[PDB]
Amino acid sequence: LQIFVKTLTGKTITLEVEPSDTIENVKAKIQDKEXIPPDQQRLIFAGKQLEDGRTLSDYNIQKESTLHLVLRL
Repeated sequence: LQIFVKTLTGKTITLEVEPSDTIENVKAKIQDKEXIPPDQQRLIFAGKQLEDGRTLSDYNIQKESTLHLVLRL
C-alpha cells in the first residue's frame, strides 16, 4: 500500500504503509525520510488533523491518498 505525504516546502514523498498502520506508525516513517521528531509532526488528511493511535483504515485513507505534513514548534 502506498500514500503520498506533502510538506509546507511542497515536496511530495511517497510511503509504503499497511492499511492497519497507526498515524503514529506513519510519523515514524516520515521521521526516517525527513529527520523530524514525531511530536513535531502534524498530519492532515482532507482538511482533518489526524490523531495518532487511530489507523489509516479508521480514516478511510487508502491507495494514493495524500497526507499533509505540518510542523509544530
